[PDB]
Amino acid sequence: TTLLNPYFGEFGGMYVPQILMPALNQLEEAFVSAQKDPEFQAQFADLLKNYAGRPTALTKCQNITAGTRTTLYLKREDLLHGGAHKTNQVLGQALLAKRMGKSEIIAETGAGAHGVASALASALLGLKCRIYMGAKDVERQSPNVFRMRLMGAEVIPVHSGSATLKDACNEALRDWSGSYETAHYMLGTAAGPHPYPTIVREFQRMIGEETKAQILDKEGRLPDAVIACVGGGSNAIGMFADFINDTSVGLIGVEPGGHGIETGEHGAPLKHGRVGIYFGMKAPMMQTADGQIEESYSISAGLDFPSVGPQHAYLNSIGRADYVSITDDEALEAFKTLCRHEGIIPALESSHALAHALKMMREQPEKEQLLVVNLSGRGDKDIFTVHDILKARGE
Amino acid sequence: TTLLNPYFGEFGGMYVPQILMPALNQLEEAFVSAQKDPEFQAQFADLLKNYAGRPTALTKCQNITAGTRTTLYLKREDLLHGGAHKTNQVLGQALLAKRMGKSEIIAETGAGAHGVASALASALLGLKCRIYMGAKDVERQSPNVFRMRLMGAEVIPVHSGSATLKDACNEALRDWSGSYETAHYMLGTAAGPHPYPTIVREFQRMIGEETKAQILDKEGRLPDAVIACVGGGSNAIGMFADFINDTSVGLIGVEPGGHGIETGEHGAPLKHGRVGIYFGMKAPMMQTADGQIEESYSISAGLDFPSVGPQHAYLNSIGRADYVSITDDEALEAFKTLCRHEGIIPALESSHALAHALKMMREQPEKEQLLVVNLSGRGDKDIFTVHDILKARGE
Amino acid sequence: MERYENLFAQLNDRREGAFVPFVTLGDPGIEQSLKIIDTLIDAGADALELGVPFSDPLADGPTIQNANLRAFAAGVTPAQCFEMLALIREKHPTIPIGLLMYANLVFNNGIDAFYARCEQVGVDSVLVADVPVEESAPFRQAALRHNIAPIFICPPNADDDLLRQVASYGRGYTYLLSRSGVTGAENRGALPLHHLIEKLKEYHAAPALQGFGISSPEQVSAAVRAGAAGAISGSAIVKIIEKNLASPKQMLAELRSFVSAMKAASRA
Amino acid sequence: MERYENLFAQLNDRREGAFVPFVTLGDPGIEQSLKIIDTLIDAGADALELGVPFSDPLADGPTIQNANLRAFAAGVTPAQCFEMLALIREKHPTIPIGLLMYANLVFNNGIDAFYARCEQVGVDSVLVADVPVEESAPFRQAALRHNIAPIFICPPNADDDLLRQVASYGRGYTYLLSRSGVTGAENRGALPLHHLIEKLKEYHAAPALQGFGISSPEQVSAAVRAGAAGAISGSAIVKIIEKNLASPKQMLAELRSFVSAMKAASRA
Ligand SMILES: Cc1ncc(COP(=O)(O)O)c(C/N=C(\CNc2ccccc2O)C(=O)O)c1O
Ligand SMILES: Cc1ncc(COP(=O)(O)O)c(C/N=C(\CNc2ccccc2O)C(=O)O)c1O
Ligand SMILES: O=P(O)(O)OCCNS(=O)(=O)c1ccc(OC(F)(F)F)cc1
Ligand SMILES: O=P(O)(O)OCCNS(=O)(=O)c1ccc(OC(F)(F)F)cc1
Ligand SMILES: [Cl-]
Ligand SMILES: [Cl-]
Ligand SMILES: [Cl-]
Ligand SMILES: [Cl-]
Ligand SMILES: [Cl-]
Ligand SMILES: [Cl-]
Ligand SMILES: [Cl-]
Ligand SMILES: [Cl-]
Ligand SMILES: [Cl-]
Ligand SMILES: [Cl-]
Ligand SMILES: [Cl-]
Ligand SMILES: [Cl-]
Ligand SMILES: [Cl-]
Ligand SMILES: [Cl-]
Ligand SMILES: [Cl-]
Ligand SMILES: [Cl-]
Ligand SMILES: [Cl-]
Ligand SMILES: [Cl-]
Ligand SMILES: [Cl-]
Ligand SMILES: [Cl-]
Ligand SMILES: [Cl-]
Ligand SMILES: [Cl-]
Ligand SMILES: [Cl-]
Ligand SMILES: [Cl-]
Ligand SMILES: [Cl-]
Ligand SMILES: [Cl-]
Ligand SMILES: [Cl-]
Ligand SMILES: [Cl-]
Ligand SMILES: [Cl-]
Ligand SMILES: [Cl-]
Ligand SMILES: [Cl-]
Ligand SMILES: [Cl-]
Ligand SMILES: [Cs+]
Ligand SMILES: [Cs+]
Ligand SMILES: [Cs+]
Ligand SMILES: [Cs+]
Ligand SMILES: [Cs+]
Ligand SMILES: [Cs+]
Repeated sequence: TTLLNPYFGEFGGMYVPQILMPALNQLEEAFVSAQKDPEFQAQFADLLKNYAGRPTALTKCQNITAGTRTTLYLKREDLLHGGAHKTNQVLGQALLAKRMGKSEIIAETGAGAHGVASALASALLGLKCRIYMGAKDVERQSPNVFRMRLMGAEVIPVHSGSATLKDACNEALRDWSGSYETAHYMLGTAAGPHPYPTIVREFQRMIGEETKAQILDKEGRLPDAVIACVGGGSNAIGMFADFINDTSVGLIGVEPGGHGIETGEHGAPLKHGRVGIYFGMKAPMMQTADGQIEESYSISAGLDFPSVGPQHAYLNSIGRADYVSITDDEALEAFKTLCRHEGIIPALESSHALAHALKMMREQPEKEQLLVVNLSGRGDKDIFTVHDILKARGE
Repeated sequence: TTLLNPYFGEFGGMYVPQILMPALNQLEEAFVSAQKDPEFQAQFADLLKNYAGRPTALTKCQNITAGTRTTLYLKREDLLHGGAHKTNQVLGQALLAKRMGKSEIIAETGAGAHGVASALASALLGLKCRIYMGAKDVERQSPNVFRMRLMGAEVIPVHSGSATLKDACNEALRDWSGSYETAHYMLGTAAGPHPYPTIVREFQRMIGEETKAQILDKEGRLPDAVIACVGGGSNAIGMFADFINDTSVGLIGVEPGGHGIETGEHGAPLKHGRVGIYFGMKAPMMQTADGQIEESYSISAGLDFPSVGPQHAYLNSIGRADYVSITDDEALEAFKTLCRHEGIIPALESSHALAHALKMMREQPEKEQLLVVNLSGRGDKDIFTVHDILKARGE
Repeated sequence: MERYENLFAQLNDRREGAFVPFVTLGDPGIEQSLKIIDTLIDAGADALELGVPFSDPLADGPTIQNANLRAFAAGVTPAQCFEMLALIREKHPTIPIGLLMYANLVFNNGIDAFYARCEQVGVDSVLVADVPVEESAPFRQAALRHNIAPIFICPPNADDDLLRQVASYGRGYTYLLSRSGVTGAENRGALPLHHLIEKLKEYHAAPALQGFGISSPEQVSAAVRAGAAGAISGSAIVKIIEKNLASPKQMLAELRSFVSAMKAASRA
Repeated sequence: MERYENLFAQLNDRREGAFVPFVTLGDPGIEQSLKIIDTLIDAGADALELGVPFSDPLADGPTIQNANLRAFAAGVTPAQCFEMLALIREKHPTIPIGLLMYANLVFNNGIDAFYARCEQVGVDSVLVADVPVEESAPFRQAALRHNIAPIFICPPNADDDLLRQVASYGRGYTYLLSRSGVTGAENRGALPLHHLIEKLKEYHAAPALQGFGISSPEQVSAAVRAGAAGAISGSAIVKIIEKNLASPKQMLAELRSFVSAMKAASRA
């Protein structure tokens, strides 16, 4: 029994060990209660505005669309405190943790952005925070490990499996299953068991709300499409949510194509996987013929996850949202292009969304289109990775 | 002959080789013209809001003042695009460069924050940017070198002298003296020859303006004091300017005390130097008995400069503003304290201002005081330096 | 069939509890796994709980994680596990065989088809670790259609509604969780479970086996004394495999003595 | 005194231009510097321009930057430079001596006191590199009070107002800048300066010496042919010091031949 619908069509649900159901039910109840509580809402609003820096800018990028009929705006989640959109929902979930009397936080991270957001919110609000991070991601996103430790969070390297995000998720869930009385699992994306896909969307939806208001103010109309990268689904559903009922507005999610879909080394289960049950949810999975969960791959640690949140699978199934992929190389070009021509250093994750927008423009340069890319984070964490890549290319 | 007063009392002026006077006069004229030009103002406003992310939050920090009668707010220049207040005036000066038909930018940097700001503004606005940076600062603020190069700026290591900020300034000025027809010198602080101290203040004054409005909204009165670190003077004068005529409001600037004033290894000329002529201005200098300019020292590359802007020297002389110092160790403690208790990672520069505010609180804990610290930047650039220090301490 | 029903009736007559070992099928290889399982039975196991190697066993701690990995290193697939189950049932006609599954392996090629295959090879029960009661409908329906007992978990944090559901929906045995957390011999359950055991009996639930953290004969006796019908032990058994990889002979000897001792504890 | 006035009157009578070398005082040491300066004079220098080592010489390129550093390595101070100037004037009663100063060294112990010291030791002019006309009042006033010629710069980018000011305020000689930029032999001035030379003459300015980038006899002749009263050469001279640090004898020989050749170029 739940208060809210755990499914989006066939996708979603609560596929966790029985032991964890009371924790999920408690979380759902606290969320429903909080959503009706003006004091909770005011506290949340206060943190978003005065601590995190909302609303974020919507930047019109002129140089990179020159000579085309594309007008491109970037929603600047890269300017949020912490440096990524991850901060928004962490503030809301930390307040739920406190509401439920939890004193500890467990989080997974890949890009380290969610880890950093979890650590900063825990420092501010008086929670003891432990982060699971794949050992591969520890190296390729190291700036973030430094940040987390300085803010007093415990960072636990995970060497199992691919030593990336999936493996960190696994460990976080294992931990929670034995510590849920005292620890809240601050899941970092719009995926996992209900009620997380719902909560994460509702605590990210200000992205799209602000975008809509900003676009109307500047352009007097809605965008033709909004475009976001999809790792687990949070920044994209945060951008999409307020536009779902505006049927003229394209919703485009960009999965990582890695070394190319045909190589099998990608993170694009929504379009190239098949429905399975893992990480608490029924959702598209990269899986073997036999039903073993595969390892994903992306140059971007934050998109390196072999599944996807269920609301995205649903929105795809009904044709409301469209999903595409962008390779490592395409994302790297978009990264370089934004740095050099707009003076903005984007996260490699967000660079996937940008790459698709640039493709939309370049493929049809005389098509009039008003586009918004969710610039989900800044790329400080990626500057060393990108350096090493460009160096090996002799650039 | 000038349009504007080049002096603040005895301090300031235009002590450059004759060759550079037309460049200074042209810059002054363009500034005076721009300040009266609604189109310039609107373009500048547009960039500050929609590109840089202004206005910045004013955050009330609760944990770190618990048990005292200090209320402490942080003005969040760390959330500005680029990660420091340096971005504000760079946008204005880049627009002046364009107004004057310059196609190239020269900048010095120490912390790399001004370098990054110069590079990003040049990428956006179509200028070819070259940055001088001391070789010591290249290492201790390396994240910034990566950022500048990705945005297409040329970064030139300076090995001369102390291989720090002073030396970079020297090289930038030498360069400008032979390239001023095509290159604008985008000086990174409220110092140097007129009209730079005036321009930099006017292009930073939104800091204090916003602070005043925010404090009034939240507290219904002005702050007892506003507190800022002083490297060359820009973030501090940006905070101070709008409060100068509010005589009840304390203006406190914090110079780096380095290893301690008594060691001579500091960057505190305003309080521990004496008036001299260097870097285009008559201003307090760290100098030998013989009148040679000394080398400064600070753990923080951005404060490691042996002089200070003339308006600060003036405001000190008349008693309108008070100047103090904070040592490397005091700044490190403030850094750690903010990370752990507010979940904000501050620049080591800004940490000097915070340290003084914490001292004001701790020394007199039952004194009722409403304080604002200008949190001039984020400390991403410093995380490696701080790690290495804490590691060597066995922390 | 009625393998559990017959076992518990026989056990009740001898006034004894069940000892039920867990191992991963194909750990550390198919042939050695088959020998291990024969040794468990010869040493006095009353039933088996058998894990199919899964890529991401989220209810398992390191010991059994490593069992899964060893099986995968030997190239063990679900198909080969079904071949093994056929060979085990062929040798041992009466022993109840329960599978420990993760959902994706059951869902992968169709839920109904999975249970149909279990029936074909002579499996008696299926426990799907990451399917709570709330999601159980298609699993339990398919199980019952194919004469497989659906195994439900009664956690220490079970309320009355959950006891009633588990009592109604389950067959074969009720799984009584020692404690929160994941599998492992290093963490023993700290909560007394007598109240849950009595409630299950009142609601006519399948007989209860206690599992998680059971690593010593004393804990086996205590479960039985507390009113449970027996106990399951996994990590403790798997540890003996892991310790003796290089000596298959000493592996079997040590498994025999351990199982013997654990089983003897169920006799009073 | 009137050392410049006498020099230019003598030069005009011989229909020739001045050749004026620059060196840094105390580069590469006090004793060697004194010998270098005697060699410059013996080889035909008409006047001297002498730099006092300064920590931050912002109008100087690498060659002269390095001269400053060498002097500092030898521990040379402004006080020791004044001692040297006394020794030079003691040997050479008639040669005009101009200092190249940076502002802080003049301001440091009081502007008036600085010029008083210059007068005491027998210096004829002072050029303060980082003081434009706009800031010059206390410097030029103190210079004139102590019978020192204040040297003003006429840049290539000079407007009419600046020509008039430089003509009025200056004494001794007018410094005619070859080009923008800093000192150095590697960058030769590209602008013709004949228009500025004529305007200075019309406004009765002190005679003009061209400086910056003058490294060859041809450039000396060209300055004189263009109507200037002579030329200054610094980096070219200092390069010979730098090249010959390890051979003081070959240093002096090479300085002699260079200065001889440069001076000969001023004769037509
Ligand atoms: C700037 C930026 N932009 C986009 C993304 C993509 O994540 P999305 O917006 O949720 O789709 C990330 C994801 N980053 C991860 C992965 N986070 C993550 C991903 C999947 C499962 C669990 C996770 O913690 C992290 O741990 O920070 C990001 O940092
Ligand atoms: C975050 C932050 N906070 C405060 C400061 C202090 O500089 P202030 O606010 O101007 O006093 C810096 C100064 N940083 C320098 C030095 N900039 C600099 C300093 C002195 C002379 C020339 C310079 O370019 C840079 O080059 O970025 C900073 O980064
Ligand atoms: O002795 P231990 O601690 O290794 O435990 C052995 C357990 N092996 S098992 O197949 O019974 C078993 C039973 C239930 C499990 O998860 C669930 F409770 F969520 F369903 C996992 C394994
Ligand atoms: O031959 P070069 O290129 O080395 O030039 C030698 C110049 N030495 S100097 O003392 O005349 C001299 C004259 C003026 C200077 O700066 C100023 F113009 F700003 F005032 C600097 C040095
Ligand atoms: Cl739905
Ligand atoms: Cl359903
Ligand atoms: Cl609640
Ligand atoms: Cl609400
Ligand atoms: Cl630490
Ligand atoms: Cl781990
Ligand atoms: Cl808005
Ligand atoms: Cl509305
Ligand atoms: Cl409009
Ligand atoms: Cl559309
Ligand atoms: Cl549409
Ligand atoms: Cl599909
Ligand atoms: Cl695609
Ligand atoms: Cl004033
Ligand atoms: Cl004055
Ligand atoms: Cl203008
Ligand atoms: Cl204005
Ligand atoms: Cl590059
Ligand atoms: Cl250089
Ligand atoms: Cl405001
Ligand atoms: Cl007002
Ligand atoms: Cl108020
Ligand atoms: Cl006050
Ligand atoms: Cl006051
Ligand atoms: Cl003083
Ligand atoms: Cl002090
Ligand atoms: Cl695992
Ligand atoms: Cl492997
Ligand atoms: Cl546990
Ligand atoms: Cl220098
Ligand atoms: Cl040295
Ligand atoms: Cl030049
Ligand atoms: Cs366009
Ligand atoms: Cs993904
Ligand atoms: Cs307080
Ligand atoms: Cs300073
Ligand atoms: Cs039953
Ligand atoms: Cs004159």
